[PDB]
Amino acid sequence: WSRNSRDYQLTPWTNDPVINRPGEAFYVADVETGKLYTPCAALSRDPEAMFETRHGLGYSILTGVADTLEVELTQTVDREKPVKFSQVIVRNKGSKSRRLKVYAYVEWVLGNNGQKSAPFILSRHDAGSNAIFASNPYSIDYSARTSFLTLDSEASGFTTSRREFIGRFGSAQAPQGIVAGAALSGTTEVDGDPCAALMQEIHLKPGEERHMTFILGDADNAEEAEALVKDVRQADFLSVLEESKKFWTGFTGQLQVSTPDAGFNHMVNNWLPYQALACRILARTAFYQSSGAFGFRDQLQDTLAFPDLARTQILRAAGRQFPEGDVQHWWLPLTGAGVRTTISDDVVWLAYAINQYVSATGDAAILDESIPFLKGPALMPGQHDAFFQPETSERSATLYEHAALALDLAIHRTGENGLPLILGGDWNDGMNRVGVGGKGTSVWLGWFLAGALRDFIEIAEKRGDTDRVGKWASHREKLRHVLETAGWDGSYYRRGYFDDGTPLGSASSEECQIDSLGQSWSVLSGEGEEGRSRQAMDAVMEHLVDEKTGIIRLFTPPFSRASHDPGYIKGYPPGVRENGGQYTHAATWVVLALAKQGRAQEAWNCFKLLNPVNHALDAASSETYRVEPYVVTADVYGEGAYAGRGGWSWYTGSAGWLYRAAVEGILGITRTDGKLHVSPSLPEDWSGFSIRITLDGKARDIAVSRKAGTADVSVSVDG
Repeated sequence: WSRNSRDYQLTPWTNDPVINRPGEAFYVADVETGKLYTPCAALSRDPEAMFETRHGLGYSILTGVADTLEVELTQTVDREKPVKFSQVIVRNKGSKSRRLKVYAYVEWVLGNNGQKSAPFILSRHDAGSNAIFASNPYSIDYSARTSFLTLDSEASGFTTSRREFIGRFGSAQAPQGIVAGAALSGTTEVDGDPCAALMQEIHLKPGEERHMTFILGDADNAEEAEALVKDVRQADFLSVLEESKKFWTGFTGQLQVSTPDAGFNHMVNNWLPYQALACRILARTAFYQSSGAFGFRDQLQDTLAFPDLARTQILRAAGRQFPEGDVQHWWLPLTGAGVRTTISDDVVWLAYAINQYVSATGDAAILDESIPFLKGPALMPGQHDAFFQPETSERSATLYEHAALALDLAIHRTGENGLPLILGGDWNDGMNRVGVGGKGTSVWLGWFLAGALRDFIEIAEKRGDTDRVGKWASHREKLRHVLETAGWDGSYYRRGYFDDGTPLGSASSEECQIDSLGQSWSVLSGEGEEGRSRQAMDAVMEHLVDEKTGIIRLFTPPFSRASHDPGYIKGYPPGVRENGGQYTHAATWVVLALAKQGRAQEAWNCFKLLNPVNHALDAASSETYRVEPYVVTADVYGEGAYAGRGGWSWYTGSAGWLYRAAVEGILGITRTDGKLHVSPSLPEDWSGFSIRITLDGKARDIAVSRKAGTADVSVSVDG
């Protein structure tokens, strides 16, 4: 993708887990014997071929060895450049001179989907610069960008038609027009299916390697594209790879641990922060979900596991609030167009993030940043969201004003029971149609609002707004009184109430008997009695106790029937997504609550269920998991014949949350007031660990023994 995912994709995005036809390919087909070698395992039908694929931190090297001919391919991107590098090494370890023909094939689908801009793609070929220029002049808002495919040599052949390259009666493994001839006619005329291919004839000798560099990328405007391709073709490759490796090592190198667990180190040290960044801030796209548009809570939460990133995201998020008080739950990056939904919990996430930032960094000067409002054509009581187009306004405000407006809207949006409404749904999107024109209260959002107020009372007292702090304090007292009185089920906390007054998340209901959100946040927020919180956490063990599959169920009874129509979550198959299945985002709060309450061994045991390594796919006959084990997944199915199957990985809101869990809930590393406070509770199967954090360029080797202490100097707890 170039600017926004599923808006200006370059090659096809087929989320087909069973076939997954490659969108681009690299062939090194021979001349004499006709054998076709490939570094990619999905493009090869040779049973006696060995393939090696390495997934590094910002690079991928795919090696394919067959018939004493090693073909190694490396992939990486260039920083501050919209260009993708592809380095092909054809290493000959035979005993005679071989003649080869290397191919570079790619599918041009520019925009959201093919079959729409299938005829309207223009392909060009340049003589001096051996490149293939493709543009999509029919796109709604991407009709001026050109993509290219060059090579750091003098290519001998090219084509821009699938009918010519792949042809009929052929697949990606036997492309016909790579084996049934030695001439690729250069086609420029527009036909049904566009593509691009390159060509190079090599005369190797025994013991020689040839180093190519295929280039793919784009930039708007033809002259800008030409300048960029000249620059890249004059550039080098190994320097780029070294730069990317250095950047990724230096980022992930700011926090290193040496815990005795072999599967814990390999995740927290390298993969969790990399996944968080590269799949939620840098590119909001994975194999299963593609959505390149900024979320509100998404972006607000993503940059919280770390320092300036949080500040940047807070400013950009708070600069998108309507003057009435509600914010944009969704907005595109460059146009700025978004939606104005009725979702309730959005306006309090900004308050929570500001509290977290001011607690961690301590820069009180962040509260004064004049940022404009927006202008929107209001809402009607007939719809739940509208797209329109925001317009900047001349009415400015600071961050404190924005947070105050958000809280004022939240307080105004309360039901008759005291607990806040949900309208279009709280954190769980599927739980909509419980408010909408009625009185749908909630318990999780009540806890979360009380938690935010618990610190904005202090902030207002420091600032000096007596009228506002008095109102907020009175409201907080009333809300916590309601939570203690209305919201308790007898052994745990409820979830909410429908429009009909029927309790949701209680033992009296046939479906959704027990939630987890309220129980976890009753400890996360800070309020609530110790005994009631302990009883709630013990009752959480009802859906946790399933250690046969190792998941943490959100609902014990999945929504099978529409007894009260809790929204569009009823459509999910039982045990799929947030319908009674494990949801890694919510279980992280469970492990954080268990860790903070004091129970250390239980917290570690629960965390072991979340780590993809030493989970399901640890042995060879763990085919049930089906998903890659080096990255945390969003959800794991919990019922039916697909119990234990993981789905929709990489693009998960659980990256930063799991990372922060592993940081303080286990290791106990907290930046309370700038100074680091260490307070660990090691499991009985551990002895000790050593952490190496580099805050403000200061690398400290904080080593914790069985009881306490530090390697640099002996200090007590809470350093």
